[PDB]
Amino acid sequence: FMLNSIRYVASELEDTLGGVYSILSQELQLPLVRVLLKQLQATQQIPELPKEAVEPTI
Amino acid sequence: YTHIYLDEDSGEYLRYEEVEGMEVQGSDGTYPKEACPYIPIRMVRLDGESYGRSYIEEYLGDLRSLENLQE
Amino acid sequence: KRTGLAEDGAKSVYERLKNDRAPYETRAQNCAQYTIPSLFPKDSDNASTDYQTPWQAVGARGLNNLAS
Amino acid sequence: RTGLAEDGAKSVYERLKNDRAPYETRAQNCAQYTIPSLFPKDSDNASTDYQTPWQAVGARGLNNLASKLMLALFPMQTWMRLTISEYEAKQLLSDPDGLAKVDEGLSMVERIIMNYIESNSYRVTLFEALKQLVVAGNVLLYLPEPEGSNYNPMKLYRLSSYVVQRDAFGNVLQMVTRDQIAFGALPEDIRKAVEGQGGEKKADETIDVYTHIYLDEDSGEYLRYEEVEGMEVQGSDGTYPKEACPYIPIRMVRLDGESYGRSYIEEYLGDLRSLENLQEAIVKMSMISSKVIGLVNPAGITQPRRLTKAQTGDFVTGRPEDISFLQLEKQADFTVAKAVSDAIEARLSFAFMLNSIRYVASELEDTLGGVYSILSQELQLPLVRVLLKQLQATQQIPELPKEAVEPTISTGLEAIGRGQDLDKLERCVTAWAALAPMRDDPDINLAMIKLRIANAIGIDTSGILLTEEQKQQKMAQQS
Repeated sequence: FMLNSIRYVASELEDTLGGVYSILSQELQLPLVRVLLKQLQATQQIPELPKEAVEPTI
Repeated sequence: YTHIYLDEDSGEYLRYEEVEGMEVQGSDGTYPKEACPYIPIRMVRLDGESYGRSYIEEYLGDLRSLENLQE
Repeated sequence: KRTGLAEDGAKSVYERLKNDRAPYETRAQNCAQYTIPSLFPKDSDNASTDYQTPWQAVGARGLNNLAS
Repeated sequence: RTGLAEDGAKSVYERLKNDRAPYETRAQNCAQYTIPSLFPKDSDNASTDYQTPWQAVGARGLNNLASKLMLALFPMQTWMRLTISEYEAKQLLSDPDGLAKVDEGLSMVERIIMNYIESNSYRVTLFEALKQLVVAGNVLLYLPEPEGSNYNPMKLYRLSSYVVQRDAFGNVLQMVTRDQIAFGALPEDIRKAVEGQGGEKKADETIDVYTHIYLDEDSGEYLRYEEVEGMEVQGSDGTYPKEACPYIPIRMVRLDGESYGRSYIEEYLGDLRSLENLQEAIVKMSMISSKVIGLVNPAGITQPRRLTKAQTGDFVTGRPEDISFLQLEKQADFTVAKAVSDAIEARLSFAFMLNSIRYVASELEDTLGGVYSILSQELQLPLVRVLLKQLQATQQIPELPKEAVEPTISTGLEAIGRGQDLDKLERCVTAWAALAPMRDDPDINLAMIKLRIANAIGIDTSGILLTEEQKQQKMAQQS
């Protein structure tokens, strides 16, 4: 449970111990960033004029 | 009750709200297959199973034994 | 008027699928009971219910630490 | 189809599933002794409880190995290098500035590969594949053809979903992948195909789709098609070269003859068995110890009724010796069991790197099991050989050098950080920084010394250092 332990508490600590925390980075983070976008984009809170690419989210 | 499902044809998710028997005409939103604002989550994904398998699920035996000893 | 997967109705599909959700609810209830029990109470559980604290008391700390 | 395909995808998959059984059984055993939920059985489904292992060290080691290999094979820094094979492009090149521009273009291609890998969430799928490899070394990673910019992560195929056929050399490949996609979500072509083959399919019932690729009986490449029910789908008729096949079967430990398998923890399965048995015995002895029984001697005078029906204090008639409690006398056996368990845990931890970038590879991670160099030819290169060609098929990394083939040398250890070129360049530049006080030293020739030390370092100074002709023409131009 990591009782006997940003970037060191992540890609390490909460990685070698905890199996995969990257499944919550593709199941919780990306989906939220992809809904916040297109929602803030349907409303006039972020610019909407890519016309170059689709600007992927990592 | 809010129910969203795949379009039987080559379509996107169809969303509607049912309160009591009949739906509400006001709620007829349709969302793309990509930007679905409901976002079901799963911690440990297993093929076949629709969801579940918490992290503490596979340490439940240790908790059982430790709690028995401490009791 | 609704097409496939929705002709019967939201209530009916929810009732049908709730039976397939039972094992996950039971395992979640067990995990909650051995860790902090108040997190995932049973459907019947309501006010006037006392959540006996686990003896081990390491599950609660581990859950809190993982969440943090 | 004919030539390894006349019978059909379903028939060949069923035939080859019998040769997959031993690997599945060994994988299931390894999963059971480590985290059991990782590799569930086919019969196993929801409503099944995975009894957690007693030893609880195989799971730790599995997680550590997966994380370490993922931090070594696929790191944050570029893990592949595009080489140019100098002296093959020099002959058809104007001045070393051209070579530097070619290297810059290769670096840009590497950066774009980084961008594509990170944008499609390849890291999660790679980590899952790596963990599956450690528990049961075999995974098939299908890379769909890019379509626009929408992310298309590789669809990981566990052992239970695919089969492979290999000859002694492994040259012969016949890979069949089974995927259960329910009608209503079936790709349009497959949806119409299944509807045409039969009548109406319920949106809930699962539909089995088989994708089979085989060597062309003649001097041909791999032939790919998708079969849903008896007859294939006219839409799927792709043909792929034997080099750039987007399915990329993986194996952790290769043994000649065997088509695949031999997970890493297979050889340590006996130690896991012994540790689990010892830990189970210890836990059960502890549970025995937990129970408390009051042994009262009949020959005594103490009566437990007056003991129970008495508050704190409340002097009672009796003798302390009469009341005794049962105890687990098995102590020395406990000590020897603990010693053996500690020894087994220590050896396993050394084997799983629990008792431990380049120090996370070369040393540690490539010394506690040499699999960082066998999985750099099975997972790293095949992925960069398919990712580059697809991204060339679309207009994302246009290549038109006409000089070399720009070979990929992923080979992490070889090119972890773009190779040891920055170190050589900084060392030679620092050396050239010296000798400045002795410029007014007519006895020595600065250029000779500089070139000699550059040769000693082995670095290429075709353009960095101006030769006699270059110096003379520069002086003439300056005038």
